[PDB]
Amino acid sequence: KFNVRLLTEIAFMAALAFIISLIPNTVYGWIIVEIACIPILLLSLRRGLTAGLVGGLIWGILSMITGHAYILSLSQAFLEYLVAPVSLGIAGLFRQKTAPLKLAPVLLGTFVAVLLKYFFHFIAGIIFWSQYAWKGWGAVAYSLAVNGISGILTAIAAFVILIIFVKKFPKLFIHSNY
Ligand SMILES: CCCCCCCCCO[C@@H]1O[C@H](CO)[C@@H](O)[C@H](O)[C@H]1O
Ligand SMILES: Cc1ncc(C[n+]2cccc(CCO)c2C)c(N)n1
Repeated sequence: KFNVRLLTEIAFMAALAFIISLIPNTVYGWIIVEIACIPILLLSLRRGLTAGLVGGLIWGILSMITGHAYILSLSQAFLEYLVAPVSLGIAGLFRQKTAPLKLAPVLLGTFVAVLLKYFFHFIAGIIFWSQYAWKGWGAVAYSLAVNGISGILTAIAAFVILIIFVKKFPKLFIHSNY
């Protein structure tokens, strides 16, 4: 967990997440597949909770200071661009330090982290985005559909990519000095 290498990986994955976040990802309206979560999920899985949290923090800051965040208020910004991307760090609780690498924990951490992130967007949807609720939908129903569907699709893409990495590059997930 040597500091320079550790800090470098953190910076690298936050930057990567930011850069991937520049790829168009809209399916319909605010229904998206947030492939940009993946670098942070990988960072968390490999390096653990704290690193993941910090990587998420950095990515969220980047989103906002480069003008790519959609901000409606300070509270909403804090929730959706600090709390939400930080919360991806929870994948770090499912880190595996010892080989052989198992698939299940990678999927569990991913599922839990994407769920938690989209849980905060869901809340945010109720509070701040209800004006956009499709005709005839109430605020909770709209937010669940929107953020529920985005969360699932996002978990799908994370699953696909991370499953390829587990089969191809299992070592991405296991940190070692040496
Ligand atoms: C106005 C506040 C901005 C300054 C406070 C710290 C900025 C957060 C990012 O820090 C570093 O910045 C590099 C370029 O910004 C990133 O590429 C790198 O990943 C990151 O580690
Ligand atoms: C109903 C609804 N619409 C929009 C948003 C905003 N939102 C949703 C998902 C992810 C993100 C972060 C950038 O990908 C944002 C800002 C919402 N929460 N709910």
